Amino acid sequence: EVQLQQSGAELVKPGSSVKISCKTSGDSFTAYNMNWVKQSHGKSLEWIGNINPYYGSTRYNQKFKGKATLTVDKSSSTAYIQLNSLTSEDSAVYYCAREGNYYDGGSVRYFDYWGQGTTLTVSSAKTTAPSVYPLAPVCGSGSSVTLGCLVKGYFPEPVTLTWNSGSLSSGVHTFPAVLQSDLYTLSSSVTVTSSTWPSQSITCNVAHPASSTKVDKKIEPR
Amino acid sequence: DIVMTQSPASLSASVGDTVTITCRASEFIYSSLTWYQQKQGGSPQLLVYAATNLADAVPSRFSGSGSGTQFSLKINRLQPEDFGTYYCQHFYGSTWAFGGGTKLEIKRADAAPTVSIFPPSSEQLTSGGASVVCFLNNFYPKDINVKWKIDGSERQNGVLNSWTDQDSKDSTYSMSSTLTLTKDEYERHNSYTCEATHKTSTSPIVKSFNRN
Amino acid sequence: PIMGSSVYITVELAIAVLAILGNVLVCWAVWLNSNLQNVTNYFVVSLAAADILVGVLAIPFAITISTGFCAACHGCLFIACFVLVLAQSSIFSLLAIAIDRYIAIRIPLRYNGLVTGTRAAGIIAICWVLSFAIGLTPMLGWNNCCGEGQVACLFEDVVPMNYMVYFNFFACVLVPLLLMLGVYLRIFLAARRQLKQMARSTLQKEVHAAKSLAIIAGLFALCWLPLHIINCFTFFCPDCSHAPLWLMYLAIVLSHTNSVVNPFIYAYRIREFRQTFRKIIRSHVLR
Ligand SMILES: CCn1c(=O)c2c(nc(/C=C/c3ccc(OC)c(OC)c3)n2C)n(CC)c1=O
Ligand SMILES: [Cl-]
Ligand SMILES: [K+]
Repeated sequence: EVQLQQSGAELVKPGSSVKISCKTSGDSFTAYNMNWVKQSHGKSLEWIGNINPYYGSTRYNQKFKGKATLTVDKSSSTAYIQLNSLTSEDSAVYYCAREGNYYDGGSVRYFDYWGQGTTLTVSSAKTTAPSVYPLAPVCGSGSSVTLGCLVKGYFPEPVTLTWNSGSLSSGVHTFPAVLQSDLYTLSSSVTVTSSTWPSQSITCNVAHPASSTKVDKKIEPR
Repeated sequence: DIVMTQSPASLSASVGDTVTITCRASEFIYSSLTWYQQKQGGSPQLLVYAATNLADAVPSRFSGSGSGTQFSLKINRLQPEDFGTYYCQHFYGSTWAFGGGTKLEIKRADAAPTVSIFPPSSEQLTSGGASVVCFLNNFYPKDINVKWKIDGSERQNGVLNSWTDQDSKDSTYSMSSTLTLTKDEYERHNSYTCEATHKTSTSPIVKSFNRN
Repeated sequence: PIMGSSVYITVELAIAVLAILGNVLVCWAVWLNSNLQNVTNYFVVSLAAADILVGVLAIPFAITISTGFCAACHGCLFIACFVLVLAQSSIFSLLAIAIDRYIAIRIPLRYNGLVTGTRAAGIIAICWVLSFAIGLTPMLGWNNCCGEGQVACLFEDVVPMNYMVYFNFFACVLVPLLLMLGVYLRIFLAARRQLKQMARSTLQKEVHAAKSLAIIAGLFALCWLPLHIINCFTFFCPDCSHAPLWLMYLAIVLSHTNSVVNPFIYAYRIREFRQTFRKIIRSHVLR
């Protein structure tokens, strides 16, 4: 079992470049081709290219010719990929994967072992802290009442949004970040029996580790 | 470059029932096609290679089949673990591609959404922003559509949406819609309404407020 | 002799045409399907390439030689001796496969570094040259020399028997054939041991394929051995009744048979070929 260990998440300006690592181990690195694969938009999977680590010869997909550059350091058993003129279209997860190969009359070919993958995030946005707005229901019958939190305009991801310091857990839906312009927005809802509120305090706890900030807004009746 | 066509994009199913997924090649690729499984936040796992060959440690309930242009993966007896996204990929010639993929999901009884509307925080008004928010929670199936309305007049402009995946507890979905206008402009109109159309209810479920 | 002669003359041309069609279909399948363009298979072509020319040339040659036609000795030997150069470039290919399969399965991790396109092509070219050297050395001067400038051509009279047994059989056929055996035996027995305790699935699959290419080698020997073993008795034992002409004709043909089976085995055993054979018959002949 080949063991593929990639480099960690990158965050780079448009126009910049970036070189992701893949350290192979506990097998012949030079015995088989090391491929790269881009998972974009959470589902789409493209083939970027591969390198024969022995000869250091490369075959690229046309799409990624003139973006991706497959290098290899043989001593360390490490495959690289460098991405140039980075634009926001480049922001995706990139995987190194080893291409098994044998003869049954034809050349059989399969990606058997994959790296943990690597997050590239390209933005010209500056590290920015969230405005945290409380959402209380309209002034003026439900058996259970629903309250909200809006985390508007932060960079980069992620945040951590918990209710009453994590203690309130049931009834909570916390939604994926969506880009608002070049910054991010996120929302969370929580439902509880009618008599729990405004009877008992309920607070929205948001941590933005990128700006070392922390904000607690108590949902108060309008 | 050869195009793969995977179908269905989505499919829902209960534990212990049989399912099949299709992969069409835009050219004859003989038996040169691999299937992979991806669970939430994991890498692809090789599932089947050489069209019909089980990778080691893949359960025997999995099996692929086909040749030339049409290949299907059949999962015999669904287990909790089998839910996830599945991809096909060709390995014919010098330049390869994947399928769109197939999100296998849990099937459960239709549920109508719990729609909840929120006016803009005084906090936000204070800072010259106005965001009105609508939570559509605990609904099946995932297909839903949301109109915003100001004084009855529809607004398409500056509305941002977000989606959860199947709740681990009740296998339902949820959705958030945030209408954002300049505070100045929020002040002009006085009625804000969130109009959600789902399968469970023939007329759209409506929620609204007035600035009183 | 109008009847007995005739069954031969047909069974030969029957085989001659099978060999052209069966092995053109191999050579086509490789030209077509990328999955087939691999080192192991360039040698399976060099083999098809040869078994083709048995049908086009060697069998016609074997039939005009059959009669005892008149020719000058040197322009005669070529007809007699052209089957020999093809037999040779068969064994070179059959062996090149067996070693390709040794490397791939015994030393998987170095196969990439070791075996390549360019090298295979060169090996093939070299062998064809030797094949010509070895095939028609009797043309070179190790030969046995109606009309006053001509000679009645019968194989056993213009080609010397000591060349046939020592330099063709012992040296150039029996040796490569044996050490072919040595090579496959090591692959299969190594794998038997290696499978029992331990990619397990992958070894089985690349082995299964070898057993297929090994069976080819198997049949080559079965097809040629009878005839060679006769050439031994005919020579080493001159105090023996020379093998009769019906048994002679049998093993002459039995040999020609080998140029036909190769494609049928590829079809009956190896999916990637069967599928490419099917698709050619479906798309190009049936349409
Ligand atoms: C190289 C492999 N090989 C052979 O080794 C070979 C042979 N034909 C004969 C023999 C032909 C032959 C022998 C005795 C005869 O009459 C006494 C005879 O007359 C028809 C032909 N031999 C030994 N042929 C056919 C071209 C052959 O290919
Ligand atoms: Cl060894
Ligand atoms: K495997």
